[PDB]
Amino acid sequence: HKVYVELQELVMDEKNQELRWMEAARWVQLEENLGENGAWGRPHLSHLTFWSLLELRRVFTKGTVLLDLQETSLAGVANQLLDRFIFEDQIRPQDREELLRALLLKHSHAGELEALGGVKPAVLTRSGD
Amino acid sequence: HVAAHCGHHRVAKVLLDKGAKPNSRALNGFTPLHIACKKNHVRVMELLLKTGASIDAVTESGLTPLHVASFMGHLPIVKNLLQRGASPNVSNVKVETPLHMAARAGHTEVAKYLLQNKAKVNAKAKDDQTPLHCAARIGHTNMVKLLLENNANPNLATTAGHTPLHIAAREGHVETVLALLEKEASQACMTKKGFTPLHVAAKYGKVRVAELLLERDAHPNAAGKNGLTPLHVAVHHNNLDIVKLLLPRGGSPHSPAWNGYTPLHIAAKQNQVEVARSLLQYGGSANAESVQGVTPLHLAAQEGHAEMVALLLSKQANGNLGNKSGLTPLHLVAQEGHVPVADVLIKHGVMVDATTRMGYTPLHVASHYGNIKLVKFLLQHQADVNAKTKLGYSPLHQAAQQGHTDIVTLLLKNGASPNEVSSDGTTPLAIAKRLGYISVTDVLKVVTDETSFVLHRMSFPETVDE
Repeated sequence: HKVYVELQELVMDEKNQELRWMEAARWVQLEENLGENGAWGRPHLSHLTFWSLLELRRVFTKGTVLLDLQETSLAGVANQLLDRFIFEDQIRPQDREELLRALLLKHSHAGELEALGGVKPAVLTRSGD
Repeated sequence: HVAAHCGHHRVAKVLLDKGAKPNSRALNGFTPLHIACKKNHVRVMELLLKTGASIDAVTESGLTPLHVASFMGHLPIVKNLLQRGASPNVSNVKVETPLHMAARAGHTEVAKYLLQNKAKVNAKAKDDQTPLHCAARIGHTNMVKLLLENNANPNLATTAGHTPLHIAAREGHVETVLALLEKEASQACMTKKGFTPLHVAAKYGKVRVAELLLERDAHPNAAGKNGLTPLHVAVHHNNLDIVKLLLPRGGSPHSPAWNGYTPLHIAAKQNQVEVARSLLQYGGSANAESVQGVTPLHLAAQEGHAEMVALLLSKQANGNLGNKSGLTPLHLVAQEGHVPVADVLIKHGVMVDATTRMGYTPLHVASHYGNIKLVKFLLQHQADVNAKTKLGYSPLHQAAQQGHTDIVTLLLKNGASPNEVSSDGTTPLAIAKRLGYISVTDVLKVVTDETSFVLHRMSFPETVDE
């Protein structure tokens, strides 16, 4: 009846140059977000943006959909989905070795970040840096 | 005894009716009934029992004739002895029934015959081994199914914590595990040491059973008292063929032990190639904090093998990372004195004059080690020869406390000042003297100027704990 939705992005730490997964917000009937402090703001209604809606529709018209797959863990689903993206020719096969690393990193929560020092957005390259 | 060993009932009749004693025993403690039970003579056994040789009897080893008949594989002797009055419930000097003594070899028909009459298959041996435990070491398939006919539980385990699943994986009989799967043995079977069914497969390299273990949909995440996973036990004694397939089978990427130990640095410690490649693909981070704070990069650099300095570049990490002590990769390289690794590292762009938390530099540390090579290389790296510690200690004081006159001479030759007083008032000469090092004192005292003060604290570099 009421569900929980989580969102994680690929960012870098102020401690050392690296890449890792950090959550950004949480959804139980409302949006809750956190800043650089590591503290979550008071829940509120979520407000969308124009380009967000346009590109969600655009990519969803041409999105691969896999329903009721028999797996047990993220690694297997990742392998199967990248095989699916190869299958429908959505990505080149010479990309999989990086993409596989891209989706296999430590998914850590807010409590370590104060020891980590904070994160900022960064972009993947072809090299892996 | 010789009549029952050579199978002659004709002279046995004469020896009985003329005069004899069935109770007479040899050095083993064996009755003639025992010998007849061993050598499968039936008419001699019938004559002896018609005389009145006792069914119950104790050899000096501790066996019974039922135990001998079970261990020798003789069907008609078992038939006659169990018809004419016997007890399967009997204990030896090690508590063992003839069911345990039969399932030690797996004679099928004696097992059916003993099970037909009243014998408790749910039983404990001397170490409390069920007959499933002794049957697991055989590799015999339908012998298991006959015990499961009288529903011996796989829940039952010995004192040591071993289960019939544990012994079946120990000996590695795969069809035995196929028979066991339908019996639904739990996958939470944990000994006192915390072992899993995956752990013995990781140790002994019995790996065909991995698909069998996933037939019941095994979960790799499993930690005992020491928090160890099948991957840590697999890397401790490497059988890589299982791990390469476990990694797509939902492997645990960054699980630490109770020591906070990741598989990365234990993989590096015993140098090998393919493990690093697989962990890298599956997300292995060499920056994980231990309880000390040491990273897999640092523990890899302590051993400093040839191929590690190649692969570690692909991994992205802080080139020099301090510990609680402040130990930087350079520190470890100086500790082990690996010139190759130190070279690779300098090429990577590490800090030449890195200092510890107390104020020790890689020169100080190298002088304590006494490695002249670790001082020439460092000279090439341009590390200052007069770096003083936070307590006034210089590479001279340090070479004097270590007693490495060679290193002290190499430092002095390269312009190192010998007249630097530490926070305790002792120069390199003062030290060399107080330590009774003469070979060193000869050079140091002349190079050093008169001691800054009239006056014994030494100087040892920090090191990571076990």
